[PDB]
Amino acid sequence: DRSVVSESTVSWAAGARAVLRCQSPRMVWTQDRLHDRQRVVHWDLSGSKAGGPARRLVDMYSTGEQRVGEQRLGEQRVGEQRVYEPRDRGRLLLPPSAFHDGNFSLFIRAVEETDEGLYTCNLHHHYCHLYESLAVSLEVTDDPRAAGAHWDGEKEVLAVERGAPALLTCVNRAHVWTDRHLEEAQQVVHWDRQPPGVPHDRADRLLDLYASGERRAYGPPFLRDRVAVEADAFARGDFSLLIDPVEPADEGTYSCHLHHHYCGLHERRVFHLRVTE
Ligand SMILES: [Cl-]
Ligand SMILES: [Cl-]
Ligand SMILES: [Cl-]
Repeated sequence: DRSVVSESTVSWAAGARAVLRCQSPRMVWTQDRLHDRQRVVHWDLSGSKAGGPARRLVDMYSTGEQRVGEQRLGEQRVGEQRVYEPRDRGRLLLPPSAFHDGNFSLFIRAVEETDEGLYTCNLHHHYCHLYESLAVSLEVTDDPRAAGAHWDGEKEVLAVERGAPALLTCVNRAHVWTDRHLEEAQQVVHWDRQPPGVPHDRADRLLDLYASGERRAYGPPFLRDRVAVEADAFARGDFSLLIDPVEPADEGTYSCHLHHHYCGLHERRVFHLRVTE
């Protein structure tokens, strides 16, 4: 199984070949022909009366390639919802242009006995490989005095009168899910370091790595000749720092910043490096 070490204290002897592991499968470069720039939302129901199969109720895509016959007019993100049972057409509705502002709330025009169960609002990003989901509980009651809604500490719990409409809230306004976005820049990795006992925001740049293969090194020649990252880092998502040879002056805090702003990816691997001998 895969694990993520986000911060660690490591000791290397002076003169050794130190390796500071920085890796991520989401920082792997792929060709444009494989990019599936598509966001999908779908509501699923794990019914309590059925108690077995969890069926999909309705989904909505963000992007598509408009055609007229065999002529490909182009691709532009628009949007359209699709119910999976022809009977729910007109009964289950999502907000129009849901991906414009991140409002994916499910509207049920008139709840039925078979609508009872645990709902899930699921977001899929095929380009950024993101999966987000929230749960909503729905109970159908015949007593209107019991109809209402409350937050039980983790999810919305609905109690709807039979035949009455319901709204299952699902809102995610993060830029990766909405149509708004800054122009996508290539993936970039930043290595920096600071002496022991110094806050992170006062670190000195050590090395920049861009997905196109371009790199930028900092520091005096004595430091640059001992610090490197193996070639084709973005081909395998490995940006591990190589310090060879490691010196007692290299003792300090090292940071590996992984950036893919278009996908909301901003992670940091921290290394408190100690040098013995
Ligand atoms: Cl076609
Ligand atoms: Cl019913
Ligand atoms: Cl590279």
